[PDB]
Amino acid sequence: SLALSLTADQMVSALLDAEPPILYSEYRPFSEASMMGLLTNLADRELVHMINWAKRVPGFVDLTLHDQVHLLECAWLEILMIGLVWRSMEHPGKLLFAPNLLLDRNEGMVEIFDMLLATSSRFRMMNLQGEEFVCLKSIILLNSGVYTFLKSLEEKDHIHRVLDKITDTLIHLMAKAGLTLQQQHQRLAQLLLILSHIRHMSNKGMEHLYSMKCKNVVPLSDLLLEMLDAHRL
Amino acid sequence: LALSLTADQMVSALLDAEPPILYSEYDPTRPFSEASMMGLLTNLADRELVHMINWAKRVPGFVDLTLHDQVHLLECAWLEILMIGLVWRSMEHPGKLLFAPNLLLDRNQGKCVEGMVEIFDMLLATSSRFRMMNLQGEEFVCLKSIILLNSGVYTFTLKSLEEKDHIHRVLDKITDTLIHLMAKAGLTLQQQHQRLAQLLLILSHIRHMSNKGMEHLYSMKCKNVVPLSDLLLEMLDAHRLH
Amino acid sequence: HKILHRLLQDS
Amino acid sequence: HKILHRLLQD
Ligand SMILES: Cn1c(N)nc2ncc(-c3ccccc3)cc21
Ligand SMILES: Cn1c(N)nc2ncc(-c3ccccc3)cc21
Repeated sequence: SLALSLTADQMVSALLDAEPPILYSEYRPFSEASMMGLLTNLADRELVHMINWAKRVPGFVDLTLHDQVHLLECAWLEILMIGLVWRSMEHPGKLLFAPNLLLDRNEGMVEIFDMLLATSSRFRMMNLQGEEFVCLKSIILLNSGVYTFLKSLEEKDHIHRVLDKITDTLIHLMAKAGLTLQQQHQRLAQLLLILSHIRHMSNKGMEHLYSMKCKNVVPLSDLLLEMLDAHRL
Repeated sequence: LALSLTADQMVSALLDAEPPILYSEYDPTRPFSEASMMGLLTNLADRELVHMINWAKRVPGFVDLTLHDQVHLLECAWLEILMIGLVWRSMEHPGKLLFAPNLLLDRNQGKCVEGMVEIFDMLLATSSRFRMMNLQGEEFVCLKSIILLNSGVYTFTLKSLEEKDHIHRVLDKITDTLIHLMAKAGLTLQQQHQRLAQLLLILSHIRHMSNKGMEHLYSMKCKNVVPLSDLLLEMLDAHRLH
Repeated sequence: HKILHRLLQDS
Repeated sequence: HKILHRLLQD
């Protein structure tokens, strides 16, 4: 209810306010095992944090636990990637996984790497704003897993209502930035369509993470493992 | 050019480029096998692809592109394109997937195809969504054209950035067209951009249904469950899959 | 299934 | 000589 009473600017301020910290990696050359270690170690820690940001995403605590679980089980890797992409923006040709872990494209993760870099090239070429990014990030969380859902019809209904808000909020932002009506709509379209490319990177990484799993090359946390469990089941 | 097309000309072309509904080789003299059913879907898809190719050519802006690019967009979007069609024609068929007028199945029937059901549920879900929003034809062809230009644009020397930019300009027109439509439909400004959001967000789930669709296909392939056309083989290939 | 369940309750 | 490429010229 409270999410449907927030203003455009209160929506924005609440989301910038929930923004997670940029965590650090571990501080010779990289082995295959060593590199992925840092990524999955990083990711694990970032998961713990992401769960706390979700609870501060307006509308999210209004839902039942089955449904937050399901939403987070579906969205988690998308969320991670749009963060990396967003952090990488201003480092053309590099992925800022962390401040100490800034890599270029210099098994199989290269195609994925190329996509994330292109996504960051896009955000750059669009000059994505922070307020815009946090909106997109909330959209991902509430959107990705709602399709795969009168206790239930109401909850969906709810999430879709929260989603229109975030969209109103995105529009506020662009009217405020002084864009014409035509340009608000075009722009809004352009940013929603990137999510399709993000959902695609994530589906791909999930499979790559599944082979890096079967490989036992890289320990994965019990969380990271359960979260990968959900995508098979 | 596509950029001097207006809204209503944009819509007329797309409705005019629409492919036919094709019938399945449906043989009602035997019960389904896993192999048989899969055969039917892969036969149907195979024939839809040929028409699809001809549809793409009539998608404004699309012929402006080099063959290699047209090849890439299509290789990226083909299954999304098939699934969004299937969902659309399934719209008025609650609980069922209308792959063809003579192949109207329910979640109980894809049962005998290992791993298909999950994807079936998703597609019926998308269909119930389109139904509930009351998706219109004019909006459907717009979505479908968006999917074709979009899905593989991120995955595009100097002629590269002009081609990219070209596709972006075209995607912008179709956005302008979607809005045109909703306005004409008597929607408020607020409802326009809310609607535009809801449909574009649906594409995310379609990309997602595609990826899972692809991987399932690869496993029918890798299990020698069904022979695949040299075209199918190649399009599944593009997804360099595993 | 369950680790995530418990993080979403943790306060 | 991919199949799709030729189909796109016919
Ligand atoms: C492609 N990929 C795989 N296979 N396993 C992965 N684990 C983590 C990430 C990740 C973590 C933080 C930011 C961006 C990506 C990516 C992964
Ligand atoms: C669910 N599915 C999978 N796994 N592989 C598939 N291949 C083709 C189709 C298809 C073909 C013609 C019309 C509608 C759907 C569906 C497929």
